[PDB]
Amino acid sequence: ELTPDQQTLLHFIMDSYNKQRMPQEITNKILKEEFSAEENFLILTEMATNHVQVLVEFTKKLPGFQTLDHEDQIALLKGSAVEAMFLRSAEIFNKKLPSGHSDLLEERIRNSGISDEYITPMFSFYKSIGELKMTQEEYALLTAIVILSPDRQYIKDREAVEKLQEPLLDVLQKLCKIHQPENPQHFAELLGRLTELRTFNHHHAEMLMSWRVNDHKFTPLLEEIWDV
Amino acid sequence: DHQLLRYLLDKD
Ligand SMILES: O=C(O)c1ccc2nc(N3CC[C@]4(C3)C[C@@H](OCc3c(-c5c(Cl)cccc5Cl)noc3C3CC3)C4)sc2c1
Repeated sequence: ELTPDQQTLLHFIMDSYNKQRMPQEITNKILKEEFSAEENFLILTEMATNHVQVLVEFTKKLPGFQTLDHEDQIALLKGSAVEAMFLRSAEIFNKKLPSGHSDLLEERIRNSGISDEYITPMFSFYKSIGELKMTQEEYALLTAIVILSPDRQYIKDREAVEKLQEPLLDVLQKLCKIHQPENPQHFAELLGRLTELRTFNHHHAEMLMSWRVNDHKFTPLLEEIWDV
Repeated sequence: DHQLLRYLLDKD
């Protein structure tokens, strides 16, 4: 049994989460454009920039986020972005997409100048997330939880952030005992994946280092959320 | 100077 407040919170979040769209201007490129590495990298750069917009729109609308210290709000976006991005792509790769999209998107990522060192962990993480057979509820809440991690670099008031995080952890723990009745592990299995998810903070840093020594260029929004 | 992030946060 969820409380009446925890039912108000979860509606506030799945409303927030289901506005997350990738425009067709961009999805149509998966199938339409030529297959070359320059073109693949560019398709991903658009995809990234548009999603980073959508992520700041989601984060903005989290309960209590607006109340937070201004320098901390930034530390939260910058610390959480890589994780929130890889979690999203994991939802996308375990979801029914239009015909051919799953397959060709994969092929594009696989020929976009990303070393095999990092392609591998990427797709075995998507497999791993696939097996928890998650719901939109759980994607939304995990994403929300990841964003409001209080233990990122730079954060000045941890307690403030804890206070917004803990409510969401509560709702997710109670949802794991409801919709997965015969397994008390589901919730600690989820939190277990966040460890694997946290490795992409290194993989993605290398992905960029490598991209940059080959004179590739990113949008000014991506440059901001991903710098120093 | 993360102007774009500041901008996206304060908006509507
Ligand atoms: O086909 C559809 O209908 C459909 C619908 C939604 C939808 N959303 C998509 N995405 C959500 C975030 C997404 C893909 C963009 C990210 O990739 C871009 C990216 C990444 C990146 C990758 Cl490589 C994987 C995971 C996380 C990240 Cl940071 N690293 O650098 C870049 C840019 C080239 C510099 C991963 S692809 C997609 C497809």
